[PDB]
Amino acid sequence: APAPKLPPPSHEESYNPPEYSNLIKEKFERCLDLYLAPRVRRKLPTPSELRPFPTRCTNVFIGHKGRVRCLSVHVSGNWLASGGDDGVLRIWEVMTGRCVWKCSLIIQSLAWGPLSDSPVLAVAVDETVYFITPPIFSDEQIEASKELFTSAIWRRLHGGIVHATVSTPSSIKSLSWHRRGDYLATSSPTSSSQAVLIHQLSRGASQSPFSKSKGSVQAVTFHPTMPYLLVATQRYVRIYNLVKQELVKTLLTGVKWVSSLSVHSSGDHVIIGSYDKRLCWFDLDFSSKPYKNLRYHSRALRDVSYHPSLPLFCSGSDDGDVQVFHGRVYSDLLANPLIVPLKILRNHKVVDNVGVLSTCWHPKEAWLFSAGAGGEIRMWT
Amino acid sequence: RTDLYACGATLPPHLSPFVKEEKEAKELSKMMMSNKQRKLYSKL
Amino acid sequence: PRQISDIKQFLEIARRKDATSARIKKNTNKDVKFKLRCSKYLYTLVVADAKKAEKLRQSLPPDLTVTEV
Amino acid sequence: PAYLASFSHDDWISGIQLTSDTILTSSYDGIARVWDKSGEIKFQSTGCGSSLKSASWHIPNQSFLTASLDQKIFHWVISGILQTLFVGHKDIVERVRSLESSSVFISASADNTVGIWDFERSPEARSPLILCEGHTGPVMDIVFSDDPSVAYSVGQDHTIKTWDLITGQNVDSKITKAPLLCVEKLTDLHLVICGSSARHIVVHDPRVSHTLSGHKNLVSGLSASPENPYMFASVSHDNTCRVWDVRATSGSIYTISRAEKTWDKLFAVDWNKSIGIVTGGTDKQLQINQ
Amino acid sequence: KILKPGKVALITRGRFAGKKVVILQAIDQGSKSHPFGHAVVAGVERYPLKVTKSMGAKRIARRSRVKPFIKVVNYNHLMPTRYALELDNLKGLITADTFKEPTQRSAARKTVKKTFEEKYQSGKSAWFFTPLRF
Repeated sequence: APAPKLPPPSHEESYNPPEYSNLIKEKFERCLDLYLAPRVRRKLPTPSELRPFPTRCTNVFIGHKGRVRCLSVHVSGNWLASGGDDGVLRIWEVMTGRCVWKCSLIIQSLAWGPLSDSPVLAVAVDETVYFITPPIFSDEQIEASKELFTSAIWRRLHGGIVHATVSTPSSIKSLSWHRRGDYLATSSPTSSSQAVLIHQLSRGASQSPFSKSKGSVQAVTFHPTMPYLLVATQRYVRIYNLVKQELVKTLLTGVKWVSSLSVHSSGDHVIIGSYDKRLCWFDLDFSSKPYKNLRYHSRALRDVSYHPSLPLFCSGSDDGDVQVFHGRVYSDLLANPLIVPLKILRNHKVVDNVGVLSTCWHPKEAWLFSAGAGGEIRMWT
Repeated sequence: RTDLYACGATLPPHLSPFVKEEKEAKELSKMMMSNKQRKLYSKL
Repeated sequence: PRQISDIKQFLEIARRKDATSARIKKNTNKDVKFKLRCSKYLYTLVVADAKKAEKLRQSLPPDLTVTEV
Repeated sequence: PAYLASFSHDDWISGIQLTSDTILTSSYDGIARVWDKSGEIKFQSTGCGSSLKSASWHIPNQSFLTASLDQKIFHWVISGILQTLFVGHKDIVERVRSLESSSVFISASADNTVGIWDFERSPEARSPLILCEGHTGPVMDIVFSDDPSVAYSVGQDHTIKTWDLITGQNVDSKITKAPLLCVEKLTDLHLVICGSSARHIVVHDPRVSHTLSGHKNLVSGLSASPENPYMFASVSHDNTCRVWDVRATSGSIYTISRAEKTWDKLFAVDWNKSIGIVTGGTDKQLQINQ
Repeated sequence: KILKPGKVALITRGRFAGKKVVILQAIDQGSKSHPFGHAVVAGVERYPLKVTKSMGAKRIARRSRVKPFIKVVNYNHLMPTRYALELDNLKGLITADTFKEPTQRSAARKTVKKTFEEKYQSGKSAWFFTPLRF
């Protein structure tokens, strides 16, 4: 017979502590509990020494009068091109913060070229993509970029040096560049049959590499060690081998809606940002299931980005908080990737219930560029 | 002591003899679900 | 029987207590098959690369019983 | 040093070079104004075509080099007339240091290289005589050391490289835990003060680094005061010129507030004996402290 | 012109079949993403349970809670209805931009939930909040 768990003693209530007609009722309640109430008998990640961490924002770029949809940094690391719903493309000097290129020429996204000698930017406006080479660079760079190219149709102003406009049936949402700079991946969620298009600049042609697509495509990117194309659909993440035109792997995110994806430089790890306030770490050699799930954000998570060199990655959500994680990856089979929280950057505004829309990492050092809905760019150092 | 409890004096409160790095430590909740036992930290 | 396409999955299942034994099968096409006898399924990983083969074999836990062809 | 006066400019004062009389202030608007001791601009450089980066006068009231975002440094001889433009850098020249004794002047660029431009010896539109390379990241700034043949170069790679212009190679590259943005060489103390991105000024001995914190943001420029060799002023991104002391490593000796402020960020700092400490930045106003 | 912003209708196709919705805004012309006469609607996914003179305020409030939904629906899948439901809180909050922006979709869903709370508590559109038995 387990004990009836004797009631707690007096709680220091008395004639005058600085902290009875009902007595029969409590006693009756105690007697009731004696036969009616059931009786039941009852590591260290050490972030200090591994501090590739940054800290609070130091440089604030202002001049956007609307939400900044997407921003990117050139390979040289000194040019930061940003764009938003205003249609104004602004190129910023990272060290000084000047807005040297004020020419505007909605901007869904814009991406730099991988080739340093060919600074060409693919900028998406509605269903049209412009290949812009600003005259801020030396002249020989413009000629060097021209010979790169000089379904979707190709067509050949305050310094509007436009090269090849690409018109697509649907409004492109995501842009990605191949490592060699010859392939451009453009994705639109609205369409289906032709949701994603691959553009070969050297051949000057566009095609749909997919005969039949399942699920709406949210984003796309290129593998960093191989030509594989990572297609982030609404619920799945599918790996496609393009040279043999087939499907390699399918990642079961366990997510109602996938927002964005980022790829480790080693190519064996994928991080999935979700509208379900979840960051999904996938180890391609571990499982099609997520290796880790993280649900720290209070609102829908918008963007996830891995630093190309340093073992840090970040997640930007609509709550205005940017979550910075340290992810260490070893080539060993025993060594599972080490994911640890490092910082939670705050003090970012939310407009129309929209927060951190896009986050980008400096190619060299631990500098994070965050775009808000108020038109502000934060450079967390 | 009588002076404390003389007739009409003050009464001390009657006591019942029955009555008897931090940021990272608090925020380390990796994917654990049921293993998350912050219920104890929220009550105790 | 189950086929595993992920090496770290093979290690994780090997780490699991239900693992009983392991077989290494060397085929004539220089492709190795790492087979793991569990309570319910024979988990097989087809490794076509030689260098990944023996690093996996030394990656296997020492307590597990690994057996030649 | 009490503040003397402030002179307005069209844009942010990217580069400041203070001499006994001449005071060159190159701004982001593409104009470099040679302000006098009182503040009268003797002449303004025109036709640059790009945002000026840094100014460095080889001699007072004489030829003064001014780098621009177009990877070209124009040498205006003093009104200032552009005698020749030294170009050839892959990226924009981040900063340029002038040498009076030697025609070769070092110039750190964003292309991770330091080019030694020459007044006449340059390969003329004039390729640098010695385009030294080796820095992993962009070369943020270059300052000549005590010896005219050597110059310290700080960059984003967190490695301060003592490049010898005679040899064209970095003799020693001191690595630090934070990326350095500005380098100033104090010959009297035989030290090189580096404005690391961690808001700390590291005084490294060329022959080892003493760190001094206190700046609210990243340090943008450094210059040792001629009056006191132990004292060195440092204009940071917090629009403040923190003048620290080598002996007093526990913070800056005196933090001078900029005369004009706007989230302003001071960018250029110079320390002339006659003109005092000249500071400038995003406030578009060159202030002087005597 | 029987389908206007503020008209009650019924959904006959999809997961939310047999549910009563209010036309938030009509795109009778069509759209590139939806090449048909679609209209965005807000409906009641889980109808509130019936209440009685008895039961405490806790139970009455627990049974009075309403779960909404927002959905773009084809005209051919909507069944128009004579009753009309209008409130200024639900005018113009929804658009295509809201559907693309998932946080705005959730925010609009919560706003529709709250608006249905005051409406149900105030006792308006009792028919709209009564489930249809088919």
